[PDB]
Amino acid sequence: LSTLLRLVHTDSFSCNNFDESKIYGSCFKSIVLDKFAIPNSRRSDLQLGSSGFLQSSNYKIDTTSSSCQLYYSLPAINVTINNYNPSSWNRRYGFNNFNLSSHSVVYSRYCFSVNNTFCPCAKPSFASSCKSHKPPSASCPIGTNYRSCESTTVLDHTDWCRCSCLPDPITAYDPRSCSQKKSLVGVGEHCAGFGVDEEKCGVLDGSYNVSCLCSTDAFLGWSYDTCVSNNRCNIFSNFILNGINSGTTCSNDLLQPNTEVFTDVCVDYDLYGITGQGIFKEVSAVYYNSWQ
Amino acid sequence: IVGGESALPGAWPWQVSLHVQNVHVCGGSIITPEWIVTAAHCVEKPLNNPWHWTAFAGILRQSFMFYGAGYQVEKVISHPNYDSKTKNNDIALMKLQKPLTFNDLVKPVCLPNPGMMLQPEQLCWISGWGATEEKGKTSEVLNAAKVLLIETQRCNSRYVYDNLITPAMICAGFLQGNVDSCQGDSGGPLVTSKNNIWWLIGDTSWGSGCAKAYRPGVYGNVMVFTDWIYRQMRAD
Amino acid sequence: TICKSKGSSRNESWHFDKSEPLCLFKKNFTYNVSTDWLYFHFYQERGTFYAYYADSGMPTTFLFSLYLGTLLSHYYVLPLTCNAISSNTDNETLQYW
Ligand SMILES: *[C@@H]1O[C@H](CO)[C@@H](O[C@@H]2O[C@H](CO)[C@@H](O)[C@H](O)[C@H]2NC(C)=O)[C@H](O)[C@H]1NC(C)=O
Ligand SMILES: *[C@@H]1O[C@H](CO)[C@@H](O)[C@H](O)[C@H]1NC(C)=O
Repeated sequence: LSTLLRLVHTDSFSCNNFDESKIYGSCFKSIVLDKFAIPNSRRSDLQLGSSGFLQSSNYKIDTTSSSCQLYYSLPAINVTINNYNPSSWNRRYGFNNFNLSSHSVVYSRYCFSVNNTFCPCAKPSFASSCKSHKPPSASCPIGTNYRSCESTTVLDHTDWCRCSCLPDPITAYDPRSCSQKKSLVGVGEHCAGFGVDEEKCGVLDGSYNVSCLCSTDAFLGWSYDTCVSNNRCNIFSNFILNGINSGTTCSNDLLQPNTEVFTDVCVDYDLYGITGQGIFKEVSAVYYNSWQ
Repeated sequence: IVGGESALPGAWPWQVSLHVQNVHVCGGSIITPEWIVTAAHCVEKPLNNPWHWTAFAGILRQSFMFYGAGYQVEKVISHPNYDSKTKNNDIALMKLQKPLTFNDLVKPVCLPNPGMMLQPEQLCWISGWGATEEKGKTSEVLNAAKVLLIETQRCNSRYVYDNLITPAMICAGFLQGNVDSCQGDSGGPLVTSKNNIWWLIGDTSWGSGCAKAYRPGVYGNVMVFTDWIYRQMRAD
Repeated sequence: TICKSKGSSRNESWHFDKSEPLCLFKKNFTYNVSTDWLYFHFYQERGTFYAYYADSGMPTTFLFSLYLGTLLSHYYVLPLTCNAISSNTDNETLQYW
């Protein structure tokens, strides 16, 4: 660990539920390393315990076990960020790459979880009989649940149709009437997916000949921010242990280094588990094999 | 009224029941023993007649409703600026022959003075004989509940009441639903607690559904018409 | 055990572990694939297990030692299931003495 902190420029290093001094001279059976970039605006949200966006939608650090945190830096001259959305249902209906800018990281602001029956599509026959505020309708693949839209009678209007998830899933008036529900990620998994605006998904007057594709503006709940500071990028890493004083993986710092030999001087040697005393003299040999 | 608790006797001593054809059809509110406030759309033709009506006061239950009630029903007064296709100025005044004697559980509500600085999200009470099912069947006891006043600029959103709210119209209830009025609550008194004094600021006009989401209540703004009410005081 | 080239009907499956358990010694060694024989020496002493191996007809060389603290009792050779070892197509035989 000393060589790791020396070679890689370490800005901060702490450990929760464990002592840093106890790491020197111990053996851990396994170590899990979770690393990701640090946003400049929301860096303070990386504290141990906070109701921030990073801990509630991107990655949460469990405090019920002994772990360690390391904030380090890296020269921003050769830093590239590969963005991806770990959402299945969002990518299924036509999600693509962000392609915003370089040296920028995207953090999710809201997380929504759905079951295996949701579809950002309304019923064509139901949406056709809506002369006022007709929602867009299209066809869904085999097996889903279309948008719940009902036509309610008014004083003079008889074609006023309402739907669910209005106006937006972030500020929905009735969350219980919408299919997608806001969920909080725990420890181990990723974000379920971004928000989906049903008003911007699909086309108008579709005779079951087009899938449910949402525009790029229909996805909400994320923000991009730069990560350049003093021509460098800050990266956070979390080391999770799996056992104390048990495991083949130990610390090499608490061992005996490989010193330099000395000729024509009486020296005490500890060569290959065999101890003794004597003088060393350099000579040319050819009878030494690989294992000998 | 859906999702409301039973009203104990001597709690809302201003519930006046208007019964036509020997059955209660609409409610009302009493401010003075000579005038009763009710809905104007329910008093239209051919029901716009001085006779064929009955006023009941102090009836804590529908079981006691039988032969024998208050004074005779006089002529009805409607706002000339009211319309049928467009809901506007839905206020009606009913006159009685004999004055309403103030009994033990009888207390008229006070008219709202022009200028009160009402809270935007203020808790108010709605009491009457409503329903708790699909359009209901009848109502045998008083049902009362509490609601909130939705903002005018928020209730007329493009998804609920786009261009369907007049300056003399307010919304009471919950946006999520499950608490609202239903069919049969014509003239439901909308009273609020301000400085330990109850004020009547709303009047049931119409609605969509019963205790449903995205469909708040609809009430009339009496404060605009209060002066017109005083006009009736200048008439009789 | 199955063969990589000219695979059999079934698949190689001798252990079921979702994750890698705690191992004590892991290395990789090389040998000449053109040889015709291979020699192995396995034994244990004072709870320490030694290994030796050789390619040609020569005395074996050191491979490794392992400390276990327990006396092992059984060894086994997994049969090879392949579509080429059969004498119908290649006339080859497996030998492990
Ligand atoms: C010893 O060599 C074998 C064969 O090259 C290695 O097994 C491969 O390991 C890689 C990485 O885990 C896998 O992607 C391959 O599928 C494995 N191939 C086979 C045939 O198993 C093994 O990892 C090497 N051992 C060490 C310690 O390096
Ligand atoms: C003895 O001394 C000489 C001269 O100082 C030196 O070169 C030599 O290495 C020494 N030998 C030992 C065994 O110390």
